[PDB]
Amino acid sequence: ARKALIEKAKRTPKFKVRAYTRCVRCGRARSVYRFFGLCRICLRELAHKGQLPGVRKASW
Amino acid sequence: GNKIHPIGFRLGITRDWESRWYAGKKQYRHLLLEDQRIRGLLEKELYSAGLARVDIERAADNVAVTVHVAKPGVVIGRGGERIRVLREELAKLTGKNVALNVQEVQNPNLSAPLVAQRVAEQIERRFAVRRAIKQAVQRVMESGAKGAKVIVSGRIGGAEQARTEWAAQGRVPLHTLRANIDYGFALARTTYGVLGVKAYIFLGEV
Amino acid sequence: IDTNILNRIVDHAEVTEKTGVIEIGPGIGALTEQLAKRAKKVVAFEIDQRLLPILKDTLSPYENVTVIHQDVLKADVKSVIEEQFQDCDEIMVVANLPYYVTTPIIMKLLEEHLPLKGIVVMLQKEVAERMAADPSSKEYGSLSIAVQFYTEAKTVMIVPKTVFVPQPNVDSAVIRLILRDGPAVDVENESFFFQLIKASFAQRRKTLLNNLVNNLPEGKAQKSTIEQVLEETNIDGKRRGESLSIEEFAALSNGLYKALF
Amino acid sequence: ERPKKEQVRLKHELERLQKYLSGFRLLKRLPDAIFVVDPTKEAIAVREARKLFIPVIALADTDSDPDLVDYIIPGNDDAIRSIQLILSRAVDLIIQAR
RNA sequence: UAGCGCCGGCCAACUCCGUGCCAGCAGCCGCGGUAAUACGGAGGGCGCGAGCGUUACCCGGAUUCACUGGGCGUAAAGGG
RNA sequence: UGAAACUCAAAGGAAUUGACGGGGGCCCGCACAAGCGGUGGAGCAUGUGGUUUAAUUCGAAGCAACGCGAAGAACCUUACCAGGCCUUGACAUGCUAGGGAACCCGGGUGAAAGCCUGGGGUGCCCCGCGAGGGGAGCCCUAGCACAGGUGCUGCAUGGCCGUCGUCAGCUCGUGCCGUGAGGUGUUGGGUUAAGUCCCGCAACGAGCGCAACCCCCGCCGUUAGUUGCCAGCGGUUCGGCCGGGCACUCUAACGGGACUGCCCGCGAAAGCGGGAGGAAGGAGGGGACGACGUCUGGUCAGCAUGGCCCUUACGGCCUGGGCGACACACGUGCUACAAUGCCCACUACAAAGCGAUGCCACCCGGCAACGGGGAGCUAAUCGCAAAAAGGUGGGCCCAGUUCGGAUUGGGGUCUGCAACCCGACCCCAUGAAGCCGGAAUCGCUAGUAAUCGCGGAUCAGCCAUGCCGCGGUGAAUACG
Ligand SMILES: [Zn+2]
Repeated sequence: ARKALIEKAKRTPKFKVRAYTRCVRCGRARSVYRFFGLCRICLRELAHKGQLPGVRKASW
Repeated sequence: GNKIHPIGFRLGITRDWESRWYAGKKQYRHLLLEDQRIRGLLEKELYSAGLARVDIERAADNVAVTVHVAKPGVVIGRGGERIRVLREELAKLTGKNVALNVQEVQNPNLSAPLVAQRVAEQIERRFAVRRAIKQAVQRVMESGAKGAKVIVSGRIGGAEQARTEWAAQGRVPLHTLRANIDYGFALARTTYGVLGVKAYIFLGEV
Repeated sequence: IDTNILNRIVDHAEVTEKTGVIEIGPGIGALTEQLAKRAKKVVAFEIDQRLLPILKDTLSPYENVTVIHQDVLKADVKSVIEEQFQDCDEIMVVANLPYYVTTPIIMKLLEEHLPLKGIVVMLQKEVAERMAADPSSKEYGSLSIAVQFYTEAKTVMIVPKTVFVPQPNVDSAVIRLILRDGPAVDVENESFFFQLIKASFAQRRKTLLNNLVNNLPEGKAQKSTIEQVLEETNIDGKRRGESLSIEEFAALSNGLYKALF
Repeated sequence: ERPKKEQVRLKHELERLQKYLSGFRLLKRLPDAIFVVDPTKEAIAVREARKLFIPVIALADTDSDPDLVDYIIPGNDDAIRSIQLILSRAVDLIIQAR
């Protein structure tokens, strides 16, 4: 999650299968969700904050 | 321990989402990124005026930003100059003819974020933590607010070992859904590190 | 903190949304907070670095209060009134003052010819008596003459020692000084007017002649002129010195200097 | 407006409060005197009355302490008949003398 | 001609520099290992003043030999 | 009978709060017991300890680390190693010493990064006369600030998480008791999942807790009938396929309903054992929910941040390797050791999900994975999608076997710029140990265990037997 790596993951890397996703909030490259583009930790924080529309605590 | 977010616990009922809009899977993440950028900019700029809440809604390629501020004059500025330049900045950020709105929070002692940021500001000014917390809880308790609670994290008064302070008064039932508990977080950056301030306020029931 | 008594002082000042208020040495901001809720604009002069964070924090919920970090003496008050009070009719000064800077801080404001309406302050009871003194009450002196020549004075009440949590050594009193419409008495020779006023009370228990001739080398040379002018102005250096009214001093400051000016 | 269950809880609370605090509801302020059937069974009550300089009237019996009671009626505390007689006479006197 | 003691609590009189369990202070409780009102020096203050402190000794505080004026079940104290 | 010299600033008595006992008593919980399945034996998958290594990047360490961070290591990820290169640098705001402000094409060098570079520049931007000229348009290399760091301390911290523990406790106001610390409330009997209630009692209440409010499932109503449903009606080419209707199922909003509510008996009371009614009866089943605090618990490698350190390298880019090694040991799993079984055909019955670079119906070719055509679908419309165990028919006959399914040889497909290190899925060859596993040990009380399939996140593809959900068939025992 170095600044350099963050910036490097935003250029067309000469090949199709080199580009990978990073957390748009913290540059995490481990557990990003494609639907949101946020890592699990950032997802949880924003979900709790109520800043994610339509997302709530699941219970069944 | 490990209490969960008192707002996230009540997103369905007694509270509401800060962002209210719809987007399909194709164009969800982009709107969220724009939204986060807007929030960042607003927090950065309007901090002086005492921001407490930012609401974003979308109808059709439009943005209706509502800012809840203790002091609306600062935001508006003289002859509506500052509000206009802020609108210009936001519109330049994203070409979506944004429609900024300003509301004044009634009785600014009854908003938990305001209380939290005030306590953090006090801590930054090398105040006495315990006394400040007691006074803050007292002021919240004065103007209704059936329950009040303030927590300051640790590293008190440039000490070596961290410790929690916690002054509270009244009913703060974190276990009840129909509580209408207003919550606020703040971060106080001092020369000996960072401190966390949390404020809970309890405004009746149902 | 002195509770509702603060709200009392402002009550004796009668400020509203019409008025702008100048605060001198606010301190914590006990009086400033009370003034803020009742005044359209509040301005403050604070020069102590240690009390600044506390004062700022106390003023956090408010917006119509401005604090300028500069000593009153050095700063031009006229300009501050010009900007800060562009949109208010009545301009008033409410303050509580440190013991050393009590009179000179008043004198600076009075000398500057500010558009101030009234100065309602808390001072020493002794100083309050001296400022507002009837003739031959042993309180009559340079202070009384000067103030009443500039501004009409009125002591409201006496604040007892048994108010402040740290009990002081001397009691306090609240006074009002309303700026008169123009000089009280017509005399062009303001400087020598004040010279005469201060010289006449050089020795309180002495006579006018003693307090006149002893002062000033020319005066100590030309004795007879003083006497003949005094008799010209229908005054004599025998009565006491402390029994004279302001207009009498006006007549003397006209005549005596008219002899040599 | 409430979950029935909540109404049931409130009703139980009301029932308990009604059971214990009935009659006592008429005291808007501290009483003027006090009337005790048995001063020994009612040691706490007598002591509380003493502490607040309130006159004490008792229907004391053999196993009682006559010193703690100002106005004492030496009689039976059992024997339902005696309770009825004394209380009836007292209440009649109160009602008549109003 | 104006000195002498003191300024942590007893006990009236507070800050800045030097040292860092060292040098030292000390009537008792105790202060001294880097933010010392307790050590050393300054500024300031307090008490007395041709004097002010220290040591020694006696009475007091000591109802701590109790006649005024104490106690003995478990605190020292009922005899095998 | 009975000293003193010397030392110390205490030595003591009663009682209070807590800690601890290997002091005792009471209660609870798959803790033991009664059962059903496993683990430890074997093969393989994966994570650790060790060892080799150029590096085998790090953090995690009893329960509460060990299918953990990692919901996706062939390059990228990547933080480690070996080489090949750059120094205001990928990225930020500036400062101002000549381009001159600007974009595009192209060659040598070549493992690539980078380096050296030549030609059309894109020039105007106002328009001083204008014939170069003032710059807000834009970019190269030269000036200083500075970028930066997965470099180090979780024993400087914030945030968030784990655990005791969803255990039932942790406190306060006023009153009363005690000279005082303090106590009572909160202790005693009974009962409960529970300081949950009841009685007694100098307490009477409240706050954080338990409970309830919230969600799903179980029943019945109004609202509404498409892309869903089909009792009668008319159609039928046999398909709710058609006209038709929203009765029924269903879909999703608002409601009702269960509260010891009503009768019998016991009990002082809370309640207790039965009985109606009811879809459901004593908390109906499940979830979300985690008090004061404990563990110097965990994370400076998600992020923020105090402090220390490097700034021609501990920063930055690229190529190749490693994280996948291997005499061994430990953990969590998967597949079996067979006849209540194995293989082969025919035939059924679900729920919850996902999809416009995608899902792929249908056709053809290939034995096969797949390839080529190709509709339909932003989807209660189309598709993935055959559900599997099951039921019927046939074979197999106790044999390391038509049980197993490792390892090896060859051929073929797709993803990808590239499958050697190290991808998956195929087709033909061989057929490994393994005949129910010692001491010990783990889970589970009901739609549960056991067993059987399906979907999803991550993701070009996948080393997933993992994780999070969905349903199908459905035991036993709980004396204590
Ligand atoms: Zn993130």
